Amino acid sequence: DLFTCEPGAVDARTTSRIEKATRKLLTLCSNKRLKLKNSPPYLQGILFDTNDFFRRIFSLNTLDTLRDCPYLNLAVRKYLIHCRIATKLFRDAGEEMESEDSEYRRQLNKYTLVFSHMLADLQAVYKDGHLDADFTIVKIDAREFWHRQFGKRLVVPWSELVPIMQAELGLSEKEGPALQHTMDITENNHVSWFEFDVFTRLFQPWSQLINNWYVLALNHPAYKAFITYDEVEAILRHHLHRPGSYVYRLSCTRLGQWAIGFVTRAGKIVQTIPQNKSLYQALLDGVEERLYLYPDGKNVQLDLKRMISDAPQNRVQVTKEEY
Ligand SMILES: [Ca+2]
Repeated sequence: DLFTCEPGAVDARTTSRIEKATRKLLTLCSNKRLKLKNSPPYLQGILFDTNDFFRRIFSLNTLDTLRDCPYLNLAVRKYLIHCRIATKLFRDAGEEMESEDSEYRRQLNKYTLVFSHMLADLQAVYKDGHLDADFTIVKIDAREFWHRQFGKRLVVPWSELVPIMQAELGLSEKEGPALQHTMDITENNHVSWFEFDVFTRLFQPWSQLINNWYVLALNHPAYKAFITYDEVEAILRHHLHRPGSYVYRLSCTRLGQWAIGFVTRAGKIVQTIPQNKSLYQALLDGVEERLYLYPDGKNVQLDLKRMISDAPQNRVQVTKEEY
């Protein structure tokens, strides 16, 4: 496969290769013809920042120190490959790339989301440009799990993680691909400690981790995945006459945290990032405080506890073709 942790990608020419791939792509997405907006995820800024952050790592560490790092070799390979794919996407239908609604541009907006994740992942694993050898996964149960299964390893292949999550967390095989879509956000067939940290912060509490994921990310009408602040507002404007309408979303600038948009009792649209509170609990309290009543403006009342109680049986009835 293409994405591997073995040494060979980190050497004295790595930053040259990273810079050549980066400007090759910065020249492409520099058409003022392209209506590319600054709104995050901002592809040009990410590309600039990522090239800059690799240069920082190679200026702060000798090759002897970087050469054999499983994470850094993976991240270099993924970046160079992702630049290659994105560059080829620009080539194919150069004019159509101007078509804001084209399949080409929707693939591009998807590719810049991945770029954004890759940078946030690199900046966590190599915090301040040095290997954070004593990384701290935030949620205590996820931290103990990673330590007990993997010790101080930075990153593990998806295929090694899957049997452990089956045995310890009750994942079934058929759910694997859907799970990888949510957890392997850098899309490199591995899960770094930071991706695992992001996922376990999102779908806490640990004791219901997979069921929370199945309900909150696969079966809740309010979930809008990675959309922008403006997109949330555009949704909710349809529902100003319906106080308690709400959606929630993931934020590419705040991995591992949710944002919730709702219509207040006065008709205002409000977007918050719940402080120090899980999405599960934020939804429970918002129903109890009568803030979050109509998921996506729809006239259905969700008993979230009941949905999580019911999720083991419901997960059984979903077949392999439905995923
Ligand atoms: Ca990954």
